[PDB]
Amino acid sequence: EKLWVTVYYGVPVWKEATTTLFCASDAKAYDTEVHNVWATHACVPTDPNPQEVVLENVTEHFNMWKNNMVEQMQEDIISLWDQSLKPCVKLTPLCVTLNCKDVNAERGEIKNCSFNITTSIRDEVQKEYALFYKLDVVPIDNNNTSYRLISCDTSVITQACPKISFEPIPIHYCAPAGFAILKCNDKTFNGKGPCKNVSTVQCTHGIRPVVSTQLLLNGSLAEEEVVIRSDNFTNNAKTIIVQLKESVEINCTRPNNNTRKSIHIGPGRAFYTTGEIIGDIRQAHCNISRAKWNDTLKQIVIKLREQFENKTIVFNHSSGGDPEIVMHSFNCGGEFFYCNSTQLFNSTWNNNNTITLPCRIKQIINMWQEVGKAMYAPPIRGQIRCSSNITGLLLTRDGGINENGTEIFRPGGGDMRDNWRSELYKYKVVKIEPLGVAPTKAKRAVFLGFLGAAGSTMGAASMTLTVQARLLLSGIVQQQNNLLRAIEAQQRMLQLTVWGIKQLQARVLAVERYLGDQQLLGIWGCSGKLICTTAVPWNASWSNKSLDRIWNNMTWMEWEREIDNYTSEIYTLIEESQNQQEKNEQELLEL
Amino acid sequence: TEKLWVTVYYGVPVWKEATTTLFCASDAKAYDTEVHNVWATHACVPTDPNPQEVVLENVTEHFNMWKNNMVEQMQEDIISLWDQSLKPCVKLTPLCVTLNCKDVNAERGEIKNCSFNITTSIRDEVQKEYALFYKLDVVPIDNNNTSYRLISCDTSVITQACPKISFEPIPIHYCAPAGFAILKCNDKTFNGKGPCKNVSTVQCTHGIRPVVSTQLLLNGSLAEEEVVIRSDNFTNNAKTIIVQLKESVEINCTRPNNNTRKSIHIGPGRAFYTTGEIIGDIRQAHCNISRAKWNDTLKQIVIKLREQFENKTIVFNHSSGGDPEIVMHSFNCGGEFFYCNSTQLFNSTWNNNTEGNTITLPCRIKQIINMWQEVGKAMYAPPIRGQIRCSSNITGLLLTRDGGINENGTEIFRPGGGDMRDNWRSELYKYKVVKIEPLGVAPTKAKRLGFLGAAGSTMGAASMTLTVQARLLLSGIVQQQNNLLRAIEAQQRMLQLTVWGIKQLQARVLAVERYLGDQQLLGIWGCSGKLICTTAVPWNASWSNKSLDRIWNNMTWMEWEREIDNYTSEIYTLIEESQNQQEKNEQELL
Amino acid sequence: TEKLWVTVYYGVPVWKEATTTLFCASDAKAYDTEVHNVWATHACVPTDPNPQEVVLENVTEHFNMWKNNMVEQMQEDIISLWDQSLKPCVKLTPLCVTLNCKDVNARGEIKNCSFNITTSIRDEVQKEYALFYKLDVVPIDNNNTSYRLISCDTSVITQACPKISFEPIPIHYCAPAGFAILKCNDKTFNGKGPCKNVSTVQCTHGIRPVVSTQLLLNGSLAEEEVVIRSDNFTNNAKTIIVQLKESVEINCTRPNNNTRKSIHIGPGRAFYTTGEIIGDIRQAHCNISRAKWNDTLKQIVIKLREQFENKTIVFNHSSGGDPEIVMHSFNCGGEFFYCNSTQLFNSTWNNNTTEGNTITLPCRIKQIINMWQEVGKAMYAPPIRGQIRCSSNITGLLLTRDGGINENGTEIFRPGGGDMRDNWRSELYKYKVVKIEPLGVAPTKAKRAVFLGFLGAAGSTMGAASMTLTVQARLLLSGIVQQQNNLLRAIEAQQRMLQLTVWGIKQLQARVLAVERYLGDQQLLGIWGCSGKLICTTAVPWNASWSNKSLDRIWNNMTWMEWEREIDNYTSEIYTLIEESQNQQEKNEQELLEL
Ligand SMILES: *[C@@H]1O[C@H](CO)[C@@H](O[C@@H]2O[C@H](CO)[C@@H](O[C@@H]3O[C@H](CO[C@H]4O[C@H](CO)[C@@H](O)[C@H](O[C@H]5O[C@H](CO)[C@@H](O)[C@H](O)[C@@H]5O)[C@@H]4O)[C@@H](O)[C@H](O[C@H]4O[C@H](CO)[C@@H](O)[C@H](O)[C@@H]4O[C@H]4O[C@H](CO)[C@@H](O)[C@H](O)[C@@H]4O)[C@@H]3O)[C@H](O)[C@H]2NC(C)=O)[C@H](O)[C@H]1NC(C)=O
Ligand SMILES: *[C@@H]1O[C@H](CO)[C@@H](O[C@@H]2O[C@H](CO)[C@@H](O[C@@H]3O[C@H](CO[C@H]4O[C@H](CO)[C@@H](O)[C@H](O[C@H]5O[C@H](CO)[C@@H](O)[C@H](O)[C@@H]5O)[C@@H]4O)[C@@H](O)[C@H](O[C@H]4O[C@H](CO)[C@@H](O)[C@H](O)[C@@H]4O[C@H]4O[C@H](CO)[C@@H](O)[C@H](O)[C@@H]4O)[C@@H]3O)[C@H](O)[C@H]2NC(C)=O)[C@H](O)[C@H]1NC(C)=O
Ligand SMILES: *[C@@H]1O[C@H](CO)[C@@H](O[C@@H]2O[C@H](CO)[C@@H](O[C@@H]3O[C@H](CO)[C@@H](O)[C@H](O[C@H]4O[C@H](CO)[C@@H](O)[C@H](O)[C@@H]4O)[C@@H]3O)[C@H](O)[C@H]2NC(C)=O)[C@H](O)[C@H]1NC(C)=O
Ligand SMILES: *[C@@H]1O[C@H](CO)[C@@H](O[C@@H]2O[C@H](CO)[C@@H](O[C@@H]3O[C@H](CO)[C@@H](O)[C@H](O)[C@@H]3O)[C@H](O)[C@H]2NC(C)=O)[C@H](O)[C@H]1NC(C)=O
Ligand SMILES: *[C@@H]1O[C@H](CO)[C@@H](O)[C@H](O)[C@H]1NC(C)=O
Repeated sequence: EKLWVTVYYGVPVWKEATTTLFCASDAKAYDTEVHNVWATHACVPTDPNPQEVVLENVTEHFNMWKNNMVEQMQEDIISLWDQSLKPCVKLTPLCVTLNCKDVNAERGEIKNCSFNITTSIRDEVQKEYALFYKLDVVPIDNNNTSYRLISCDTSVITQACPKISFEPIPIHYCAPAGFAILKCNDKTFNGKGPCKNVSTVQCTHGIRPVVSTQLLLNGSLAEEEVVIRSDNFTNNAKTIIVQLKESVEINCTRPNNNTRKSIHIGPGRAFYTTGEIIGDIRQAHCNISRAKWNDTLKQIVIKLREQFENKTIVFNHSSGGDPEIVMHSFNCGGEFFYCNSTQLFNSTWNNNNTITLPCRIKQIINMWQEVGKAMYAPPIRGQIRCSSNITGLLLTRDGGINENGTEIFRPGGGDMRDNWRSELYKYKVVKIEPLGVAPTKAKRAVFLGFLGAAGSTMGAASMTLTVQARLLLSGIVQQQNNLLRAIEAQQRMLQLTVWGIKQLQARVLAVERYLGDQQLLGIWGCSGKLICTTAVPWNASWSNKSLDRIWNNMTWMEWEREIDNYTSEIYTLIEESQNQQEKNEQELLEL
Repeated sequence: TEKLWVTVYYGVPVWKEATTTLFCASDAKAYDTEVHNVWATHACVPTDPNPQEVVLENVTEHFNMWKNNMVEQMQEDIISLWDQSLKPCVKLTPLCVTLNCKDVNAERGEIKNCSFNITTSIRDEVQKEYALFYKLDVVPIDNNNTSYRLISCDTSVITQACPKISFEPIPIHYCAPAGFAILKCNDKTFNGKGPCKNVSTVQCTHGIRPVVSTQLLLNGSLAEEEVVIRSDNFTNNAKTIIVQLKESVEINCTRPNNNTRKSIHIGPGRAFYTTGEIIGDIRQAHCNISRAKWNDTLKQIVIKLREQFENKTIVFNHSSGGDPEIVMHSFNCGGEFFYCNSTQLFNSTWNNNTEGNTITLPCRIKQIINMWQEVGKAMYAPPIRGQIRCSSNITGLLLTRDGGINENGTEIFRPGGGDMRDNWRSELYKYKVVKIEPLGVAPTKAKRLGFLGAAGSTMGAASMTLTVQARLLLSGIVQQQNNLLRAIEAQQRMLQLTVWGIKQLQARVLAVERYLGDQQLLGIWGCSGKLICTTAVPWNASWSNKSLDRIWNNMTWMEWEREIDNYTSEIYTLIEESQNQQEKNEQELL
Repeated sequence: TEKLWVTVYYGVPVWKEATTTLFCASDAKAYDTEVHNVWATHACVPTDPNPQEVVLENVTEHFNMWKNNMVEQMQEDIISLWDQSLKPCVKLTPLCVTLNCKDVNARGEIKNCSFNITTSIRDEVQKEYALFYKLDVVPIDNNNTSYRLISCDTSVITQACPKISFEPIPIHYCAPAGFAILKCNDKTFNGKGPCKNVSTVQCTHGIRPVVSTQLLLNGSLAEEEVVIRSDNFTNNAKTIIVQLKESVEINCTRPNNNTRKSIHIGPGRAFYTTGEIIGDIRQAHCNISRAKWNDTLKQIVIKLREQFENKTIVFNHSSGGDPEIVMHSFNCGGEFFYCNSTQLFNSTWNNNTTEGNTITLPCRIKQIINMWQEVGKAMYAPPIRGQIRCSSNITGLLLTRDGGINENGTEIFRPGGGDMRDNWRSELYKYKVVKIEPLGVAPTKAKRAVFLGFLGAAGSTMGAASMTLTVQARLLLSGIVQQQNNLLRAIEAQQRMLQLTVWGIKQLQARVLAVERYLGDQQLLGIWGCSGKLICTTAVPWNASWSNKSLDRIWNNMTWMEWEREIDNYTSEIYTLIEESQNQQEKNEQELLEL
């Protein structure tokens, strides 16, 4: 009596579950045949216009220190770095200990090395030219006698092939199908709480995979009041991600003209060393307009003193250790950079223009968690400049307690992983099922978004939304990205690239759960009607979920998304009752 | 009308041989966070919940099961899965090095040092090492030139084994992609090819424990209540017959000495592991076995020898020389290989009238193996610190009939060695892959309980039971199929390994196209469920002319397509055109 | 007669030109399976013998020769097939060392050599007995008796795995379901023209995936006279080709007995060179009768006249360079040939404006070949012991223009070589690929026994083409398992080494592009609501602004291929505006259903 069971195929309630993302690009504005080691010649053309609807009443917590998109792309970029390294040739025989003298200049930085090597198998020997500097050469047995690479005693070094470019491209991570992506718009979300002003979106936004440490550049601005985030403070063994509103923009350059000379080793082997030099050489200085840097720190200390009992807070430079960890390591214009940040944190303040960062460049790049493999870049000819907006910092607080009640800050840096978190804090993946379970007691203006929040009604419009979200679940051209008819004719690409793993992965996923819904409904009730009541039977013998309809007319689908996790037996027993009700009727017309 | 009103039928135990590829199935019992230190398996990534299967006991039927398709798939899979491990593993780059080998205190021919005089790959320095070595690993000249070198150097390259990985088996379960079935013969008293009397079916296999075994069958499965040997060609002396055992035979083996481990640096990412040093006692590894049980057991087996095949005399000569592997008994346990001179087992001779202490065997260890069908593949193992004690159940013996003259001695059964192919044949001896076409056609005379159910009777309603079979296919949540809940999540992050999931996605993508491939005919015929889909076609008796009785109760439906469903294919087209010329007349004229 | 509802159609046999991944077919694997080594170079699925090819001699649209699709896509295929077989083979790396060579005497083509070789660990051989041809060495100096490998600047070091042979297998390309291959039963129109008699074909006829220079082997024939294929600025300067009307054939010789000596190199590697020669050597030579050459070559003049009025002709020899297209290039016997055509084109024809009836060819062979489109990696070819006799048919040649004015009333046709692309671009000329858009839109009709195949109603009778739609479904885009799953489950699963060849990854790509289409078309049929039927009518008045045509022109004699280009402009309109009008009655339908 009263049936108490309906599937309600039109219900927008989610499951907090990871999946595999879907990759995308926007190379339709560029189409450069140089392949841009991230972009790898144009993933898929982006959408012309994405859509969002604010979902005002949902207030879900998002621990951004538990987001799987952090770790999932963490393997992806390394693998993208791993793949595009692989075909290009490696410096295996070039590991010989070498003599090396400095250049005529400063302070004896640049060093011209000479060395024997049997490059070819044609038995070659010659004192070959090689130009370096003191950041890649370790000395052996004395400061002045012997010289060798700081790596290749242990690691593996490889010359990346010069054709591809180190220019980060604004991409879109995007979800394949069915399951979607959430967005936190209200400000001051420190990363451990709930958030408000929440909308959803299919592809994220223009994400830029930048890699430099000790600062954050070309990231977002969040043009409001300043906010700073960290997983923890009292656990002082954590780190602080700083975010900044005011777009500080810093220009940097290489102060000299350079050429490209190659060492022709053997088959397919043309080692590109530092060719030559014309002019004088500087330390590639960076000027900041310090009055902004004098300014914006005073913004920070106000929004930090409050979090630690209006108490003394100061800045000290970081300690010793590793060049990737304490030095401002930097990459723009393709070529890498190190910069001494001591002129920025010599600043201890407690409440009442031009600059020179003597910078360095770095060629061979080790891993960040291993000792195994190391990547090498060729020198780029001529001069180069780079100017970019800088937004947000990376800071830690030292754990030792002093006898003043003050806090020493030393700048964080040394991880790939949390660098991407700053672009991901607004976002959360969620898994979508249109499935539902809700008893019926009743008779037996457009929202594009995937939520309507008024779960007190099933039926005023809460049925009508996923009707429109079913229109997502089938799409060909410009609705669904993958089933776009033009690119499928275009895509005769091999799958051995990380693309062809990730590309069809989404497509085989998209089809199967589309059929997975389709089978599981079709054996149990066809979707010709959205509400499945052929007097499908009542459940109050073991459901017993004590409620009446008018309090279901004032509720959310909150308990409704946690009835049949305790009682999924109810879901299964309607299947056999579907099986039991059909096994008597059809064979009755048979015999 | 008694005119043949054709009608489709969805749900019928239609069989055919097929050659498909399968998924794995196991438990998180011995998981312990090793899908990488385990073996090739990756701990068998998907999950077997529960062997909820139902067998069938209706009919006897010919199957000739010794000619199957699982066996050669397993030959490709495991060797590939062996390749999967060693591909990130390093390569021994100095191979045919000088190796000044000697050892102090002359048991002789024991473990020796060999003193590398090598150059590293990075620098240009020449250095000296110590390295412990068995006798079975080197090849000298003249016994005093110290010309010992690694045996498989001139064959091919030799790798190390990425020493963090173990070597135990795990009982796995081959599960077919659904829409299929797996058949098995368990009516007792049965051997090899020919018919059986049991139509018992399963969805997944039992716990195959795939150890690559030598001469004896090692903790696989025991036989039935009676010792039986499987059916082969008893002529031709080249079928290498194998007999199972009713009882189990138990043997434990152990190296008495304990050993340490060193690490020798070679080059970039090349720290090579060898035996460090030995503590005190240097006794050889032996293997003891109660001969009184062994004296008993062979008495049983020669009874089944003479009576089933030539009852006169039998001489167990040992196998003669040749292969270093086929002669001795190369046992694996503890993640460790060792060979065994089993000559102290077959010095027996048997007759009928004149018939009716725990022997120990000296075994010995080799550090190098080789591919058996190929010269191109060779492997190491890391020396395991300390001591290893592990036992084993013996489950069967591999036999070879020889001889050209017999009046002196009628039977020469030398202990047969393996091919590596037959070890699966020892365990896949009763299985067969069967595709199902659930659709089928037969006349109607009206126009317009287990997993297979009755292979003999009529279908009152048992087709409907075949539908829940046919629609579990991509449930996604329902736990019998593969449950697709942890089964999705275990692979969706790590499909990038591409050794086992490439089966699984191909298992996926085959399952869906057999779904739609069965749907497309249903979609075109407009049946779309309803399980019977009556039409109105008067069909000629050009094919079958029998009365309404015997077509309908006296005969079955597996035989039905064999007996007169012949050069048809056009019967499909006849019901195809009928519906279109119906609906066009129904819609744009009526 | 003015209800004028639109009607959905599924299976109107239309097509558009597209690009698609390919899919093999070779049922000769079931015929002969000698070894799995040519099959390692050429692994393929077996299909149904006796397919159904249906002739539709009404539609005669233009066939884009010289811009055709498949010439591109298979070209990059075969390089990867050659790359796939080469990668696990060894790389003869340290043999770039200089080679002290002496002359074997009993010309001076073949030469014995000796050099230093460092092995695996430690052994040094003084005089390795290495035997070499003339045309694989370079003098470091002219008076120097030391010689070096020619292309050893780059990766010459690859040598083939010697258990593998190199013999062509009749292969057939297939597109997956939803697609079709076309073929021109019109008798030898031109290069680039619309031809009348055409047909459908699922998978093409036998192809020998071979390579040749100024020559074509085992191709097709002309049922008519000799025909040619060309284009516009070919008449300015670009290579044209030759298709002879009937096959002439040569039988081309071997030297003698050969011996396959192995040379130890290192750990997992062993180089193979010619050990020993039994007897004295005759050069390899081909036999061909000049009378067969004489009779056909005047027909070439008849064709050069059927083009350039009746002007006379001179065949000077090809060029003064390019050692790869100055001679011939065969692969039979697992061996690469070169034959000087100097003795062949001592020809010039009559001004119409006999000794030794058979002719021999002084020929040579090289052990080392090299790719051309990129300077780089190169293959060594192993010696073949025994006898290397060979014979094949000649069916075609390739020719240049030689633009210019010298005598002002003559022309030179020095024979054309070419790239690798032309050899297929020759014999793929009848063939082109289309897709199917089986969804159809045409307005309603006012009124409320012979076999055809794939496109059997698409030729003509377009109102009557509305009958029999499902033959355009059942096997054509339905029946995914037709040759994609039917007979391949064993043998192309039986030992595919490393499980991912170039064919299977296409085949993986093949099966999904079927169902992505098939679900995706069903997706729209999901959205369109009229699903579970074949045709259906919605409730929207077709405005005459789309087509003010009289209804008899539609349902009797106007082609669906030009019907669609008339509706083409308003396609994105109807697709949107009718499903929302469907959604307009649907949002009232739940208002009728729920409320
Ligand atoms: C964070 O984001 C910021 C913001 O995007 C990045 O900073 C940008 O970095 C990009 C590249 O990294 C800069 O674009 C490059 O600028 C080069 C310098 O151009 C200036 O000088 C030239 C000559 O004096 C002027 O003509 C330029 O004026 C033009 O560009 C400006 C800026 O858009 C326009 O406003 C003007 O109207 C002009 O259109 C600039 O004043 C520039 O050389 C370079 O262009 C070459 O490279 C591109 C591909 O990169 C080629 O397609 C193109 O053909 C050029 O190639 C020629 O020159 C090179 C030079 O070596 C030769 O090698 C070639 O052979 C060929 O001759 C490109 O436009 C951009 O200016 C800069 N902007 C700012 C505000 O910083 C940061 O890099 C980024 N960092 C991180 C960590 O994310
Ligand atoms: C255009 O198309 C046509 C057809 O469409 C092509 O014609 C083909 O041309 C090739 C090349 O000539 C032929 O294949 C090769 O033939 C070689 C000659 O074989 C004959 O001589 C040898 C030596 O005396 C005999 O042994 C042969 O007889 C044996 O084989 C035939 C046929 O199988 C049987 O009937 C006999 O009973 C014998 O069994 C012939 O008389 C031949 O040497 C060569 O063969 C080997 O390679 C395969 C693996 O690839 C081995 O399995 C096989 O056993 C042979 O291997 C031996 O020889 C090699 C040589 O080095 C050694 O390395 C091995 O270790 C082993 O000792 C191959 O068969 C082909 O027959 C012919 N087909 C037709 C229909 O004419 C044109 O080539 C083609 N042209 C172009 C440009 O594409
Ligand atoms: C141009 O298209 C037309 C169709 O529009 C096409 O016509 C077909 O031509 C062939 C060849 O003349 C005909 O086929 C013959 O049919 C008879 C039976 O009626 C068979 O006996 C013949 O078989 C013999 O000859 C075959 C070789 O042609 C042998 O293979 C065979 O073993 C037998 O010896 C043969 O099949 C066919 O009937 C006509 N079709 C019609 C409609 O008339 C013509 O082929 C097309 N031309 C091009 C170049 O494709
Ligand atoms: C190929 O296409 C042609 C035309 O595209 C088809 O021929 C046409 O067939 C129709 C139907 O048979 C003919 O209409 C009838 O013609 C007869 C003869 O005059 C007449 O008596 C009838 O009253 C009716 O009008 C039509 O005339 C004819 N036209 C032409 C140009 O042939 C042909 O059937 C198609 N065949 C194949 C194999 O594709
Ligand atoms: C310039 O370099 C040369 C050669 O190394 C050296 O002898 C000389 O002292 C240098 N001079 C200056 C001004 O640095």
